[PDB]
Formats: sequence, C-alpha cells, structure tokens
Amino acid sequence: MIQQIHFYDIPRNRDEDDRTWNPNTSKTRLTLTYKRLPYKTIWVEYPDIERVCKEIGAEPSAFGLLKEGKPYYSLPVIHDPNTGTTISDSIRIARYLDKTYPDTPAVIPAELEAFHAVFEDAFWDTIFMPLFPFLVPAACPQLNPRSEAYFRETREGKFGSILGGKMENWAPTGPVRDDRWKALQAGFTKMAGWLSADGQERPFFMGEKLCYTDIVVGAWLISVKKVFGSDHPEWLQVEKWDGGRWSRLVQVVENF
Amino acid sequence: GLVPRGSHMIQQIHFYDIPRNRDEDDRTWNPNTSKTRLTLTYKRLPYKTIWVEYPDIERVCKEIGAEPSAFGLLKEGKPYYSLPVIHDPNTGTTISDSIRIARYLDKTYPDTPAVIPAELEAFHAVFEDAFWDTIFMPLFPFLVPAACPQLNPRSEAYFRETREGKFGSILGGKMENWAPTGPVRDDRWKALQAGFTKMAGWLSADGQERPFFMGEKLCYTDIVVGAWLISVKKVFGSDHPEWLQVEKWDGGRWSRLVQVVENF
Ligand SMILES: N[C@@H](CCC(=O)N[C@@H](CS)C(=O)NCC(=O)O)C(=O)O
Ligand SMILES: N[C@@H](CCC(=O)N[C@@H](CS)C(=O)NCC(=O)O)C(=O)O
Repeated sequence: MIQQIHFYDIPRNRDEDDRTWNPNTSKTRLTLTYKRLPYKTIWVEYPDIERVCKEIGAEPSAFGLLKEGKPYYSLPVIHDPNTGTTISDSIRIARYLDKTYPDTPAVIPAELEAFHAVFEDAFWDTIFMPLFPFLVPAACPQLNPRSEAYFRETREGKFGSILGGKMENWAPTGPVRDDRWKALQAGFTKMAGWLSADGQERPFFMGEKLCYTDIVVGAWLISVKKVFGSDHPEWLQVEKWDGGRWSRLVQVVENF
Repeated sequence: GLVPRGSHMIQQIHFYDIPRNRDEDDRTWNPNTSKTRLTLTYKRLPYKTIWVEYPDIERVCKEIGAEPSAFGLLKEGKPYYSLPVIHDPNTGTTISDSIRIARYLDKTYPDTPAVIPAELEAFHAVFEDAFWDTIFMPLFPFLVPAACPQLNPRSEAYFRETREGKFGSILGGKMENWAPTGPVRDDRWKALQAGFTKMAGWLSADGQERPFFMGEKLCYTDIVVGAWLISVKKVFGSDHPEWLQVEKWDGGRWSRLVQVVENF
C-alpha cells in the first residue's frame, strides 16, 4: 500500500467522468492503470500548463517547440508523494514507474529503448502526421473557451501553413477529407504490417507480452475514440481497419 | 580391410553474390548481399560464393527455386527476383531475402548465435521502414553513382538503366547529376549526415551509449546497419576523404560498428 500518485491531465469541457481525452496524457494514465498504481487526476488547462509546471517544479519536455526561444512545458506530469519526485514527459514517467515499482510489470526495459525510439520516429510520419488534421480539429471545440483559444492559436501557428491555414481547411468534408482519410488508413495498414512481418498476427509488438510501445498506440487510439465518440461513423471504421486489430488493442487498454 | 565412413560435416552453404570489376578478393561490395554474408560469418557457417551479374539474377533464381523478394519494384506487373539468395545443400532448401535467410539460419542452426529472435520481428520491420527513409534515400545518390562504374559491363548497363529509370527523375536525371561536386553534393551530404545522427539518436535515447540496438548483445538490426556501412567503405575505398568523414560521424559510432562486423 502507498499514497495516490498525482497525475496532471488536460481536461476538455465535460463532466469529470468524461473529462480525459488527450493522446499524450493518456500514455501515462494508461501506464498507471496497467501497473495498477493508485492515482488522482489534477486537471490543468492548456494556457496554465507552463505556469503550473513552474510552480510544482517539473522540468520541460522539449525546447523551443512552440516559441523558438523558450522551453516547452507539457503534460503529462506526475508527482509521486511516496518519493517526493516530479517527472515530466510520458516516456520519462514510464521509466520512473518501472524503476520505482519493480513489482509492477515493466513497460520500458533497457532492451526496448532504442527500438521504441525508432518507433516514435516511424509513428510520427506514419500515424501522427496523417492523424493530426483529424484529431486536432475535432478536439478543439471540445475544450472550454480559454483552452480552445490557446489550443487553436498555438496549433494553427505551428501546423498552419503545412495543412492549409485555419483548422477548418485541414480536412473539410469533400475531396480534401477523402484523401486524408485514405492516407490515414494506409498508415495504420503499414503499422499492421510491422506487426505481421513474420507471417503471423501477434497481438503486441513484443509478441504476447505488452510493453510501452503498445501503450503509445493505444493512447492515440483511445484519444480518437474519446474525441470522436464511440459510435461516430469515422471511429466505427477504425474499429474494422486491418482485421479489427485496433479494436482489439482498445479493448485491451480499456480493461486495464 | 578398412573403408571410409561417410562424413557428416556441414557442407558449404551456396551464397549468391553480385561481383564488381575486381579480382576475387575485392569482388564483394553489395549492401544487400552483405547482410547475408555477414550473417553467415557471424554464425561462423561455411559457405562459398557464386557470382551472378545483375541481369542474370532472375534466371538463376528460377533455375534454383529461389522465390522473388517483392512485386513491382522495377516493372509494374513483374516479380522482383533479387540477391542475396542461399541454397543450403545440408537441407536442400533455397531461401531468398536477407531477412528470410536470417530466419532460416537461426532456425536450422540453433547452436549458432541467434540473430533474429521472434520478439524482434515487429520492431525490426519498423526499423527497415525508418531506415529506408532516414538512411537509404539520403545514401542512394552517393552509393549508387559510385558503385555503378565499378561493375562489370553487363551489370553496369543494367544497373545504370534501372536505377536511373526508377530514381533519377527525383534526383536530377542521370547519375552524374545526383550529387555533383559543389553545393548539390554538399546539401545531399548534410541530409545524409543528419540521417545518421537521427539513427545514432535512437541508440542514445536512454541517455546512454549502447553499442547495439538491444544493449550489449548484437542482433540482425545491427547487421543491417553494418552491411550498408561496409558497402560504402568497400565502394568508396578505405582512404577516401568522404569515407574518412563518416568515420568521425556521431562520435565514431559507425567506425566502431564497422570494426565489429569486420572481425566476425
Ligand atoms: N513528448 C511529450 C508530449 C507532451 C505534449 O506535447 N503535451 C501537450 C499536450 S498535446 C502539452 O501539454 N503541451 C503544452 C502546450 O501546448 O502549451 C510526452 O509524450 O509526454
Ligand atoms: N531487401 C531485400 C531485397 C534485396 C535487393 O533488392 N537486392 C538487389 C541488389 S542491390 C537485387 O538483387 N536486385 C536485382 C535487380 O535490381 O534486378 C533483401 O534484403 O534481400
């Protein structure tokens, strides 16, 4: 028995039972629940993140990734009162939870680190960029007004010219939305090919044992399902892609 | 009297390789066949090399029962027959594609050091796609224009035609225009540099400097990287100023990996 970990999450404008949504933060929430570690959520809205980080003393995760000159403060962040430690960046948190609690199933063993880093770069071009003009426009009006104004302005300032300016132009219903939906499906099919490269259909990257890179894929899937709604026609298609493999993974991480 | 018992020693595996225009001992060079050559020597299995020119590869593959490795890589409707191929007379089995060859050798010779265990298969296929983008495409306008004039005439014509016909249109036309000395070569060299630093960054993602992707143990993934570096060295020459530059990339990681695969 130990104290509840402090898990800093980003809310949308919904009641608390439905307030979690974010892809990156879900990596850590799913890491905590896989390890069955007790936690409480502490909600921080987008425009308050760096201030809230600076006050509890969590490091930034990257540098100049929004404004070239200043560090990038992000969620997830955990504070573990059992050790007094504050950790930011979902992968740094996972290692922390591996080392602090060896009883829990290890998620990122040393043997996985370089291959998972390969995956993060593969996943960026293959899944994240095809998915971005879908998830981001859809999550934006779900935020409360201050969060939406910060989310819209920062993400339009960064990905704006690469996609078509304002978020309504990213995937507008028509030939635009059709082509991007195609390239998103291709990316998931490419990713299923990695999983079946030996001629079999393993459930997880390592085989039957699950690790952090399965959590990562699940976190983004859980985000799309939470943001679109589990009966949205575009989520219902994702459920069927590649033999329903993505549906099986979501089932796995939901039942952690 | 006394009469021989039949020996049961491991017979030389037949390794099908692509020559260049040099004598026997400097005849290997190719990065894909090097994957399998290195897999054989890492496992310390006996093998002999059979030389096949590029335009003869398909005929040889069909003659010996080697399946194609892909579909439509050169002509839209046509199977792509490629080297490396081994034929193992110890089992009568012919295998194509460096990766399938690695699986066959792991399985058939289980007392040799394992190179592609099952728990690596999906991560390694991720790597081949990430490696294609960040290493292979930047490297292509350097390695192919240097290798091409080193081939025997029959392979030279076939290699120039097919590679220019497939890639030249997005690299400036004919091979002489892919990376000519001057700013074009220099900007492509920077892209290749950054590709390798991206790859070194994978290996240092935990803040440490593991020698191989897994840690202290090498696997098939390190062999793939070494085969491509060994090919660059063999084609450019060990004293080429550009090869000497690669030896100083990323704190010398690739030089150390080349050293590793050279002493298999
Ligand atoms: N690489 C980080 C990504 C964290 C991240 O980018 N989080 C975003 C949420 S989508 C954030 O909080 N950014 C702060 C901001 O936008 O101001 C991780 O995996 O933890
Ligand atoms: N990636 C596969 C394919 C290797 C491959 O494409 N080999 C080339 C040599 S560079 C080949 O034999 N191609 C024959 C041709 O171009 O006709 C493998 O590792 O075996």
